[PDB]
Amino acid sequence: ARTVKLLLLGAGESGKSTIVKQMKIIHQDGYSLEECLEFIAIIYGNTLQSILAIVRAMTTLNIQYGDSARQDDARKLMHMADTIEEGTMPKEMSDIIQRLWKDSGIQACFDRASEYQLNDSAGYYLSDLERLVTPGYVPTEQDVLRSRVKTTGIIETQFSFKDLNFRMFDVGGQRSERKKWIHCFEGVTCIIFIAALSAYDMVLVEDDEVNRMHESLHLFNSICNHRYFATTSIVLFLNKKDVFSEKIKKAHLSICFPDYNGPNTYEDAGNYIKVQFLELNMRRDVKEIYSHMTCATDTQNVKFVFDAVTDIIIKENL
Ligand SMILES: Nc1nc2c(ncn2[C@@H]2O[C@H](COP(=O)(O)OP(=O)(O)O)[C@@H](O)[C@H]2O)c(=O)[nH]1
Ligand code: ALF
Ligand SMILES: [Ca+2]
Repeated sequence: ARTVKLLLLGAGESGKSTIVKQMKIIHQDGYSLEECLEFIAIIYGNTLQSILAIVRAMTTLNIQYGDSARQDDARKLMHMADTIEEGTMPKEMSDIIQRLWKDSGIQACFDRASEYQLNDSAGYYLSDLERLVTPGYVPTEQDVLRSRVKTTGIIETQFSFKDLNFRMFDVGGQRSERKKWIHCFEGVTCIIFIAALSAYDMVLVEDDEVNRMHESLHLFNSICNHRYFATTSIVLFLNKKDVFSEKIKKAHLSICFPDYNGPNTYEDAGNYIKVQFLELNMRRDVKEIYSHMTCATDTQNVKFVFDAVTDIIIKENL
């Protein structure tokens, strides 16, 4: 019936494309077997890049292996890397990664992932390597949802829900991609801005001196107060709440906000972060921004949250 133009915005790796995958699962026909098979190479690539990053970090962070034998494994894994066909995972490689993942040194390095760049799904894939390499492996929906591919251009997702015809557009979030955003700012019905809660102790890939959350805060400030959005519903998704729940117990929020006095807890820290974003809206007197703590990889959560977003879009049309 009514056409709704939705824009998914946010900094690099915040979770935009994952929400898009969820729309296909929830509001379209989901993934076909053939579509799933196409993700094997992507998954094998992600898994390889993750362990490679952790291995590299061993040297970078000067962390020794638990068992010296792992050092040999690490080196031969490195040679295999530039030798194997991309997207593949030979048994010789899997056996090595398997042994490395179990190493205490590797684990200690894994825990220090915020000090270097590591795929969000590194732990997910590596801890489940046996299943992934089992001959005949076919990706599950969660495997597909956890996959990583940096996108840059604009992607349109169209679906019907509650009699509304959605035209959802997502774009890359890196600094280099933002210049072109303005071309998509016309006649927008709703903007979903995605910010990763767990980014508070992370630095940008574009500038290792810039805190990821400070970057998203700056970007949100620009977005929520933009001229083109005065009459558009804005919703904030504070994504990666699952990663955040674990992180908050180890990393102090003060890393990001030196002024924070509250307890480093999920509820407190989460609410404080939420306030930091929402306080940037200088049009609050005329427009309220709704926010949701989300886990883009969780279908039921995304299903729930998107249902609530459509309700807001519908209400705003009253
Ligand atoms: N654990 C977890 N991983 C997430 C979540 N949202 C996204 N990811 C993962 O983080 C990575 C980057 O997400 P992606 O959607 O590609 O980011 P985009 O660059 O903003 O499109 C992917 O590997 C996702 O599976 C989340 O809520 N929890
Ligand atoms: F910000 Al991206 F793929 F890294 F949309
Ligand atoms: Ca993307």
